[PDB]
Amino acid sequence: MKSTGIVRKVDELGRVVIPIELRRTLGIAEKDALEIYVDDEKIILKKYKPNMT
Amino acid sequence: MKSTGIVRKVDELGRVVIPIELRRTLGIAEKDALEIYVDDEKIILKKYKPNMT
Repeated sequence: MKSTGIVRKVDELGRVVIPIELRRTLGIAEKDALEIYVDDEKIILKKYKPNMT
Repeated sequence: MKSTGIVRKVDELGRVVIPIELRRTLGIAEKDALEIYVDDEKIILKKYKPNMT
């Protein structure tokens, strides 16, 4: 499990329903955060750094 | 406008609220679709191909 090549809708408020399977791949969650970047034209979602002090 | 290095929550249903600004950058919308992939450990959101026959 990795790249799916799978499209999703951005829902309504601007939240893209990132499939549970994918966020399972990165081991993120809904209450989790994603550190988003963009490579010129494309979006890069990393999982938020789980650094809790 | 491009990479922000900006984190967002995955909401509740599994939809990450991708900031309006970012989707403003890639020319997407909330009714739009995003062709999501993953590079080993990270998520890659491209905007869905606007090819409408």
